[PDB]
Amino acid sequence: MRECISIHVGQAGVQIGNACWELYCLEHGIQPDGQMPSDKTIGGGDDSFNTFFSETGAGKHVPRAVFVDLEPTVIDEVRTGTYRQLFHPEQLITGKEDAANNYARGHYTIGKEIIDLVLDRIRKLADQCTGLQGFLVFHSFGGGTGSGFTSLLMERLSVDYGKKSKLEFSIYPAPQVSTAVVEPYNSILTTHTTLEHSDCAFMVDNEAIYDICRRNLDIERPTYTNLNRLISQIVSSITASLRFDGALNVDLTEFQTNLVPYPRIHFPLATYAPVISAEKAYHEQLSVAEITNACFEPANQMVKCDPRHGKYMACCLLYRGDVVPKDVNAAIATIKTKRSIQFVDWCPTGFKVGINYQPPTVVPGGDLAKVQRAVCMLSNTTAIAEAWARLDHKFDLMYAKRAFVHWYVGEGMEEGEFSEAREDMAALEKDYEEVG
Amino acid sequence: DLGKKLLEAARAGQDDEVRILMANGADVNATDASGLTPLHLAATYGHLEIVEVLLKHGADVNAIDIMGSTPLHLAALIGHLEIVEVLLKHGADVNAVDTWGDTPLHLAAIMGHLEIVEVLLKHGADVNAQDKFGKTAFDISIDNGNEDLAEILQK
Amino acid sequence: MREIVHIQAGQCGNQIGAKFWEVISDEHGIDPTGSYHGDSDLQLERINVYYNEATGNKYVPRAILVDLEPGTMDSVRSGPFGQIFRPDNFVFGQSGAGNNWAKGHYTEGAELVDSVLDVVRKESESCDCLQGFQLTHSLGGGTGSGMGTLLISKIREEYPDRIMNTFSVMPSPKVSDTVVEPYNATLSVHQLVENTDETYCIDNEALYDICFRTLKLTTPTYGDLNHLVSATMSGVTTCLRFPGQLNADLRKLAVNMVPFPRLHFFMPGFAPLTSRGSLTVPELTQQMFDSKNMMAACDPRHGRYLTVAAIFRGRMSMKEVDEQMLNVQNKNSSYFVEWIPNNVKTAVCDIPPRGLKMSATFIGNSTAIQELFKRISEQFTAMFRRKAFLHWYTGEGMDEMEFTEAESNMNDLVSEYQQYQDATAD
Ligand SMILES: Nc1nc2c(ncn2[C@@H]2O[C@H](COP(=O)(O)OP(=O)(O)OP(=O)(O)O)[C@@H](O)[C@H]2O)c(=O)[nH]1
Ligand SMILES: Nc1nc2c(ncn2[C@@H]2O[C@H](COP(=O)(O)OP(=O)(O)OP(=O)(O)O)[C@@H](O)[C@H]2O)c(=O)[nH]1
Ligand SMILES: COc1ccc(/N=N\c2cc(OC)c(OC)c(OC)c2)cc1O
Ligand SMILES: [Ca+2]
Ligand SMILES: [Mg+2]
Ligand SMILES: [Mg+2]
Repeated sequence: MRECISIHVGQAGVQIGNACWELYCLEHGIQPDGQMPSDKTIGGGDDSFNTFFSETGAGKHVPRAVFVDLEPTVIDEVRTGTYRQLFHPEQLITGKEDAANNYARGHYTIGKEIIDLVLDRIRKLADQCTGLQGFLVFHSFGGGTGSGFTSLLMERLSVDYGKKSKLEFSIYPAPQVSTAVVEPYNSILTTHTTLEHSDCAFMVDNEAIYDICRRNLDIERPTYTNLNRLISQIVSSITASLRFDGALNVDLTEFQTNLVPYPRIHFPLATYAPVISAEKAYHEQLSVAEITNACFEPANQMVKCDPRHGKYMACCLLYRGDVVPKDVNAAIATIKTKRSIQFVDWCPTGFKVGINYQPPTVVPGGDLAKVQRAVCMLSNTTAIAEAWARLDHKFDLMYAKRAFVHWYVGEGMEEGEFSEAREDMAALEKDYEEVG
Repeated sequence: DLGKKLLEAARAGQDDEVRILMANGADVNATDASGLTPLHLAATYGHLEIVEVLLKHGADVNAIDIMGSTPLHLAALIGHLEIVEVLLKHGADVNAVDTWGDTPLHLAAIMGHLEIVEVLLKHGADVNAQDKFGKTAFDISIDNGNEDLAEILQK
Repeated sequence: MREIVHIQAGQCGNQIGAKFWEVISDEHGIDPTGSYHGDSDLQLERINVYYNEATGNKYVPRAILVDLEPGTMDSVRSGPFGQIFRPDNFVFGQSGAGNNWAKGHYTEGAELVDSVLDVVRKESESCDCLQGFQLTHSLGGGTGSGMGTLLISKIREEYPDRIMNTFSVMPSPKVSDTVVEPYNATLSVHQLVENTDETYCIDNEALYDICFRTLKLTTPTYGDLNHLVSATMSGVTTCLRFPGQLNADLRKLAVNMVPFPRLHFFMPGFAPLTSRGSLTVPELTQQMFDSKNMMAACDPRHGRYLTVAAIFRGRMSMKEVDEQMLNVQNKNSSYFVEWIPNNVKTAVCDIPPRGLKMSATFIGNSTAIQELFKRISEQFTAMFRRKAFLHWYTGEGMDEMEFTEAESNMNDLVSEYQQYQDATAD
């Protein structure tokens, strides 16, 4: 057993973190006060769930998690909510004044006032670990804190924890539920400064999640509560291999080995199926072939892009529930007889499969129906370059006129940092073109 | 030199002092360094009684300063309606043009003195007179969206 | 980001300032003595943004009242909410400024400025996390214009990292035919381009035109004009005073609305327009973007929107608002710059203003605002070319070059708006 520490930064990171930890508790049988009756070893243990939860002498199972925000309103909802007794009170860190949607305030001026306290509190959790493997960092690209403070934090974690893995869950901006006009700037600046310091990053496109809520869940106008519940189900499916027994993606290093062929092209695409409305409680149960085929439909993707226009470098299928391995083999064999799936000529043309035989858990109050079998596909495809091109184009439209740049330069940032970040994104776009 | 004292009395509105200075031979048409006369100053600072008395004592109603301003241009710019009427009754040239190509109509229109615009139009102000940039008083009203002024200039 | 310190200077500044406090006190359930008589918790959630909590559960405005004329203090005190203000927060001089900007900025105004700054310091030290300042004033007089801009620069020196916002009333000969007002306004605009982060332009020309042509009031009074100003000020401060989906503050407004530092002059708008004593979502979105509903006498269809913030108040479908706002942007696509993506932001607040079930407030950063600056510039130049009444200013120590510098800076501002009006994406 090797421990994982989760860090939730800014509003989006904190709200998604709250939804994830609620779901983890329901999956593991942990009550809101931290008690876990099924855990026979009181005060300690080496079980797979201990990768995410420590244990106290009184039988309390505490998340190995830190929540940080530069203003207190969002974290105050965690401090007074249903799971207020679950977290380490010193694990919930707040400043008084936020980054005002400005990367430079998050990174250089406001962020510097709390960075040392956050690192000292992370060290307290790290000191409790026997074999820390690394960190899971949750944050928006668009927010000033999610963009700027996260980049500063990832820079410091690389110096203080050199050999440890760092994985991100990043929220990619959408016009439908955006906060700021400058989100494309914050997104490019954080991507450039974090690229070296992150080993693998799962982007979540808010437009993709918004469309899934509208089309599959019949939610006319999805709110963050609806988006976050669906995101938490996908994040749970991705982290399940670290918290339960299994043979695929059992540690953070294996995520890199399986999904990241080269350091810079470290952005896998997630696809999840089936997503069925809770109002359809008597829905027909979909077979392994049906849910597997649905992974290759662009409508079920976590990022809007078309994998038919790209090439695959890796593909992992993670099943949960009543899934017979021979049915997976037969469904994959059918999938290989389809012109739309092309692998690069230098990777083995194969699929890695993991099965957890417990079906997914649904949260009370959620929008999803219970299902007997579900799948999350993680792939590294060159089609994800389409998401970077869309973001780079919005950056270029404003940057050509230097619109809003004075706000960043006024908060300790050099104008040349914008050109350096954009040049790195042009190189990243060419890295995908050179693979295919 | 009583001309310099008459210029100060006309600006300050000292009615009795104007009468004493003229009775002692002060030059009613004295000029300051920029070519302004006692009548220009009384019309700028709104001293109606001084304007009337200077006109009964040989003041040139159409005197121009170094920039071509007549007393009517200054009364129309500052918005002294009663002074505009007295100057017009005493022969002021309604279409006098200064070094910027402005007429009294242009200045009354720019400053929004609509009652003075009406009086000038009734006394034959030329709606086609162009300033040095080609603008008439109607062009000024259209360019600044002053519908009240555009309505008066179309009557 | 919570507390705002409000300052009101001069006659106009104190008149519109007092009406602002009357209108927002009624929305938050605060009575003239400072007691809360409301029936909703959403009224008290962000009350500390504008009010201090005194002993006895009394809410006192965080407001400083300034004037060189003592008489203004009497009119404020005699008003309905005149006793709610802190008596120590009234800072008044002996003799006014006589509509002379130089007296407000360099002589009478400079003598009283340290007293005002003492009161500003005491209100600021009493804040948990001060966001910045809000000033109400006219630009055509002497105190609000001359002393108001001096106060802005001094507050800017002591609090350089806080936001400075103004509600600045622009002069018009339709409301006050006083020919030195274009001088006072141009001298003030030179100061506001450098020393404020965001300025709401409230134009007396537009207020008169709405009252006369749209509301059919044959002889508009200051009370009629101030009814539109108070409705606008309530609307634009909605997201600072109520929770909503956004945690809005003055800095997030500036970062998202001001792409170039000097272009921080907003054109506010309001729908429905109503007179004292006397709609569907598609009607409100349409009226909100109409020239007849703007509080600056500019036609938005003569320029382009750089950024827009809209606030809808009342009970309505947020899906309907999203669709109608998307529709107005598609049909009016040539009036938005194409190089600032997603430059229109909408907020919906459940609490409507008094006497209305539904309302909409618009805040536009439009290049068409150059029409307002051009109108003032032409009047300033007509007067300045003849050096009319210049001795009234130079006699107070002002240099003639300050007039030339103010004129040149305002003509440069107009050129900067034209530059972005003509720019293309390519
Ligand atoms: N999916 C999802 N997106 C969110 C959530 N909250 C905010 N966002 C997105 O995150 C971006 C805004 O960043 P935030 O995380 O709110 O900002 P922040 O990190 O708190 O930074 P500052 O407030 O600027 O200091 C926008 O693209 C929002 O749509 C959430 O709970 N879920
Ligand atoms: N909308 C509106 N404009 C007003 C009001 N009071 C004055 N004004 C305008 O403000 C300008 C005159 O400035 P005032 O505020 O009266 O002057 P002040 O700031 O007190 O300065 P001094 O009197 O010169 O010391 C003119 O353009 C007036 O039309 C008011 O209540 N509402
Ligand atoms: C143009 O886009 C934006 C504009 C402002 C933004 N931030 N904060 C505010 C938003 C407001 O209304 C929507 C507002 O109401 C007036 C407000 O008052 C304080 C602040 C965010 C944006 O993406
Ligand atoms: Ca145990
Ligand atoms: Mg935030
Ligand atoms: Mg006054």
